[PDB]
Amino acid sequence: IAAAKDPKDTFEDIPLDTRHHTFTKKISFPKEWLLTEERKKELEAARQQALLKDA
Amino acid sequence: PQEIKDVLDSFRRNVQPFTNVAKPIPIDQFGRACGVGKRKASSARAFVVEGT
Repeated sequence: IAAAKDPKDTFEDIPLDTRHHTFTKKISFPKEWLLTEERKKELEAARQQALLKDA
Repeated sequence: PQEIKDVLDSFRRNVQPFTNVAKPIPIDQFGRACGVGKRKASSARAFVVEGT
């Protein structure tokens, strides 16, 4: 803390080096697939357009 | 007669087999069900939902 408060050299020129750490990326379930009252209507449209296209 | 009823009760086999029923896979409030499969050394978790 005393060295950090030293105004001699702030090391602002030096960017923070994070090569020693291995960042991890986590995957999450897509929120667009949640079967909500709004998506049910969306599927009904696609399910019906498919029938028309083939019909 | 009561005599035959008693002697016959001694020949009954009161053995009950063990019951092991699997728990049914539920469906989340968002309509996604999780199934689990395995193979040589792998394990999978599939979330199946109504979609395209």
